Amino acid sequence: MRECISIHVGQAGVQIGNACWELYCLEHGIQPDGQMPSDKTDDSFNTFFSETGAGKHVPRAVFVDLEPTVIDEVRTGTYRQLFHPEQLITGKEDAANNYARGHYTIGKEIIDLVLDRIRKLADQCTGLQGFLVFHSFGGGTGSGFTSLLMERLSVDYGKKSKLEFSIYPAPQVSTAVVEPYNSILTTHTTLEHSDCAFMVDNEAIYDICRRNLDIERPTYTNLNRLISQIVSSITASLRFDGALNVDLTEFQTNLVPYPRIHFPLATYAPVISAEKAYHEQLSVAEITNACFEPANQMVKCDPRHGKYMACCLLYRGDVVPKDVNAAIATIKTKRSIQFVDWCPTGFKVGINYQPPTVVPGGDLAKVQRAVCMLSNTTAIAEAWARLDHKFDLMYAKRAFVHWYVGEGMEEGEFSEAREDMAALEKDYEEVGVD
Amino acid sequence: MREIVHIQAGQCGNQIGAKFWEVISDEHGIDPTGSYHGDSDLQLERINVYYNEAAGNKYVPRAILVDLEPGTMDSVRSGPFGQIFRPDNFVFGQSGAGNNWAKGHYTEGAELVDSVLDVVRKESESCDCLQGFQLTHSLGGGTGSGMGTLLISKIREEYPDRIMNTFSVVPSPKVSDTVVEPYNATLSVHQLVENTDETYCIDNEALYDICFRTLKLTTPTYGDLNHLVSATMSGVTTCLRFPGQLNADLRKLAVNMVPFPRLHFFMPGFAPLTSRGSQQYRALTVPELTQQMFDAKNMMAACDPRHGRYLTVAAVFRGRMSMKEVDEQMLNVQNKNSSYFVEWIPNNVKTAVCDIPPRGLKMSATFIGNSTAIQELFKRISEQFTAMFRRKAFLHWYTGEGMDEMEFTEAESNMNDLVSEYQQYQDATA
Ligand SMILES: Nc1nc2c(ncn2[C@@H]2O[C@H](COP(=O)(O)CP(=O)(O)OP(=O)(O)O)[C@@H](O)[C@H]2O)c(=O)[nH]1
Ligand SMILES: Nc1nc2c(ncn2[C@@H]2O[C@H](COP(=O)(O)OP(=O)(O)OP(=O)(O)O)[C@@H](O)[C@H]2O)c(=O)[nH]1
Repeated sequence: MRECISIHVGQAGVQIGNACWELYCLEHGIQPDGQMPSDKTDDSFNTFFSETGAGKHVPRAVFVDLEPTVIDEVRTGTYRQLFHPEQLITGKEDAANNYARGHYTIGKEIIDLVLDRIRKLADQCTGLQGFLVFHSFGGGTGSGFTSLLMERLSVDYGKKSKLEFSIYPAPQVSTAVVEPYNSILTTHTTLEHSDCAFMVDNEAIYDICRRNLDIERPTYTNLNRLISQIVSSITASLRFDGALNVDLTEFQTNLVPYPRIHFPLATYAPVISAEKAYHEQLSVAEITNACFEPANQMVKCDPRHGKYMACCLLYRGDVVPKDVNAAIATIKTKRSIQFVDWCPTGFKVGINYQPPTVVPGGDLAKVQRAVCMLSNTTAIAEAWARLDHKFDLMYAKRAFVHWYVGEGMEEGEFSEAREDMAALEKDYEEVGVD
Repeated sequence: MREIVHIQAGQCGNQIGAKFWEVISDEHGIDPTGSYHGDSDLQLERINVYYNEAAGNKYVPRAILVDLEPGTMDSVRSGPFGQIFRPDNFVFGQSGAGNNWAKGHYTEGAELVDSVLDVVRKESESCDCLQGFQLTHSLGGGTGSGMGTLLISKIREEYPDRIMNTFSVVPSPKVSDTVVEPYNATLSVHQLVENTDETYCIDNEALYDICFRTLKLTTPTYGDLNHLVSATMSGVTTCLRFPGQLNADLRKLAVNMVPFPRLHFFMPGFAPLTSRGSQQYRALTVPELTQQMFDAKNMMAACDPRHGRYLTVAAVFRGRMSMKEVDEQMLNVQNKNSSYFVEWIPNNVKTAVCDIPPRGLKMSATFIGNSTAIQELFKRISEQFTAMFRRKAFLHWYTGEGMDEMEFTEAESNMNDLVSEYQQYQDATA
């Protein structure tokens, strides 16, 4: 019933998938072998996990990557038996920070196996609902292979919803200087196929881990643990029997008012480090006010310049509806938040009575109540402006264009990608005026 | 993109590659027989990138040594790690061009290309996945330069899908006053720019002058120059020899570093400067080494990066680095000298970390930067070629092989066009 499949393309995608699946199996009482300890007899988690005859619940996910390092690190890691060998895919040739290699030269000889794995996974899924995609914009594989897979899946299924949790590159954790090319190209290619995508700015998350978690250096592990917490908070309503159930179709209906504007901005609160011997629990109104400052979102942008096309709230923890509505009413009094006249009111209520668990050993601290604020605002226009400004500075001298040229594609593709991003920015400023 | 194969040519190239592999085995805990004898598992994490697993957990270099003069064979078995290289990789000639590019590229080249191609195919289909090719050779030496250029051409027409790194040795008048040096150097750099992806210009002029001015070596022999080149070429290869998030493969190196196909020569930088006879140097702090990269003496190119402008730069740190302090220091260095960094390539300054430090010291850092500043190196090679060419002298040896001067003219024209490309990219701005 409403089964979903999560796809993890690239190193970033597979690592975030490992982290989020670890958190999921922790939360739903799923021990690493896959069996239910005195819990086989909520059925909401059956959408994400497939139960076999033996009783183990293998996740309905696939791990694909073009280098064999992280894949067999997962294979040799703590979860040998959690994932069957078929949803693990390797490759002797990597895109090597090249969208063109991961889209034309190297992608084509693996997408066939990828489609075979997806079909095999969906065979046991009666009520197919949608596709979850995890990848990285900066990475060559996570851009090219993701775009090619998105095109192939649109060709095959089509009307089925497709969700992207894509890593937005940041200079602090950057790996290639050619990342703006790959990011712009992949978001241009997947724009008409990604029904809704969640942009996670690694600079914002880096700063969150530096400050909120009081870490001298947010390594890849802490960043992944935090982003897995964010993704779990977002998708709990789909994986739990919430009162106001929201699914991928409802995600498109609510957080995506315009088909070309499908980048909701997420903001989950609170974030308290494991130390200090006390979390200093914040009230419902306190956490509600804590999800609106420009230092808590998933993308480094100022919401004041942005306009709220649609905003949704998802409380997940020890919360009561009365206090939730009181906090919403108090927030509505703020003039700092404004809704487009076309939208009736940018607010929604999502309540999950189940307490939010925290992954053991993580720097995060257990909190009784929590909430993630999902809003679609034109604040992301600032991030997109930074990205295409980098693209324009980068393309003014045809730097590194020959690497893309050698893999078939030419400067023309750069031309329509740049003009498509330009049209996207005029779409932003068009919907930004009432 | 999993295994690297090393290609060795020329007496200079043979010696530097042999003792480089000596150093690599020493810092990977590999005994002179081939068995692992280290302590940390990081050494064996990606040991297969250079070595090939043999019987009894032995590790053998994937290095193919070629040289017409058999003296290098006795020289390479004379030192340590002489027997680790398999004899089949010791395919050597008999004649010896002796500072003549054409003699070592036409006459005896055909007699060796077949065997070397056969053996390199042997490990190519004996390897799981070929990263690419790396070459250590001398541009001035006729035998080494000719054989290396022929290998480059044959492999490029045979393996166009694989990267081709070259650790070329630029001849210098101070180390050797051979008259025919500019001609072979120009022809070899033409063949390089036609069919290479990464090239580290290991010029001996910089080596000699920094040995004289810093290491106080009045007469630096081959040993000291080989010491510095082995240090820098191990420092650059730390990216490929240990796990890391930056510059995992040769293709990643090319993607991150070189923006233009005809602009791929590299400036090898590494700090500090340690001599063979000195080992009790103090532990230099991170700021000292970060501001040590700007110095021309610490640069292993006979250059001055102040003259040019940095396009892209890669830095890897080895030691007990304070990683946050490393990032803050590199950001401050980039901000303080933004004039030399191209503003039209955002975030072109990258840094990397390596837990294992080179043996002998603890504090070290390499600075592999791509800058147009080698434009003055090409000026010096151009002036050498013109001063030795405007009288149209010494061409009779080359014309005796049947080739005319038209190749010289076209090579000079392409090199001048490359210099013009350097100037145009340097003067470009947003
Ligand atoms: N940095 C170094 N430069 C060297 C070394 N040996 C020679 N050279 C320099 O390279 C140039 C000589 O070129 P080669 O030694 O490679 C002559 P080649 O090997 O091609 O033929 P044969 O030695 O006759 O077999 C000259 O400028 C030398 O000063 C060395 O061990 N290190
Ligand atoms: N948030 C987050 N971002 C990551 C993670 N790993 C990589 N990234 C981002 O991904 C970018 C590079 O992409 P890769 O991780 O190399 O993934 P890829 O596209 O498959 O490229 P290859 O792994 O080399 O094949 C980096 O600049 C990082 O910003 C991660 O674990 N978490």
